[PDB]
Amino acid sequence: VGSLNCIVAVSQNMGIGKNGDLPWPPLRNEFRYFQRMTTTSSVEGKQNLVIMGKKTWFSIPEKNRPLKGRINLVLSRELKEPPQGAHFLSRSLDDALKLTEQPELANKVDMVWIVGGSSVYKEAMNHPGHLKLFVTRIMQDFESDTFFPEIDLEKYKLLPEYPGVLSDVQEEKGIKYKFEVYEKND
Ligand SMILES: NC(=O)C1=CN([C@@H]2O[C@H](COP(=O)(O)OP(=O)(O)OC[C@H]3O[C@@H](n4cnc5c(N)ncnc54)[C@H](OP(=O)(O)O)[C@@H]3O)[C@@H](O)[C@H]2O)C=CC1
Ligand SMILES: Nc1nc(=O)c2nc(CNc3ccc(C(=O)N[C@@H](CCC(=O)O)C(=O)O)cc3)cnc2[nH]1
Repeated sequence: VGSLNCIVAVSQNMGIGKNGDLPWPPLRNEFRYFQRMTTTSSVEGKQNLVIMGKKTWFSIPEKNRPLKGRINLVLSRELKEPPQGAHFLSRSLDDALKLTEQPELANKVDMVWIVGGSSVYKEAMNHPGHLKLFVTRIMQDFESDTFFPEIDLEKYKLLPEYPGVLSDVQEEKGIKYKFEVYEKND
């Protein structure tokens, strides 16, 4: 795997979760952006892979699991087999990426997307080589119990724009937010 993508939405106080759900009310177009970015592949015969922690898996509504049109891989040190509805299970991020080149998946995966939680983001963001971070900045404070790790500008550049990503401030349900893309190459 020559590149990884992370995607996250974060409040001004760096919050990503509260009580097993999001800290803010549902933002429909923001969710549609997460869906569009994690699902879209123009490579015939392949699908994207989403990698997530166990708590993040159980935070997805049951009727929406597995995330449609994507190969769903959960990370856990405890489980014997993937949680019901998931496609694959790995004991670490390293193992997950290695699984993509075994026969079952060799001819099958396009882009890899890391979708949380905190521990999964931290490790991915230090992983060697090319990595993009798609960060939605929710422009308000929200009470939270789960937080996004700091972005090290020694390694990451904020890109001025990005094809297919809106540049202007967005608003839904009276809450302002903006889409950012960060990149590192080494
Ligand atoms: N705003 C946003 O963009 C997002 C928000 N969320 C929110 O964040 C919260 C969930 O995140 P969080 O609490 O961080 O939990 P995680 O999703 O990271 O899940 C924790 C569990 O996942 C497993 N796990 C995590 N990392 C690894 C690893 N490297 N190797 C093996 N297993 C691993 C472990 O399971 P085990 O104990 O079985 O070993 C661990 O106990 C929820 O509130 C959710 O709604 C989540 C993602 C993004
Ligand atoms: N940018 C961004 N926003 C998020 O809300 C977000 N959430 C998570 C973790 N939580 C979740 C919770 C629910 C679904 C979910 O049901 N997604 C469906 C439907 C999206 C929709 O309702 O339109 C999907 O098909 O992707 C995904 C991730 C990870 N990265 C994110 N990244």
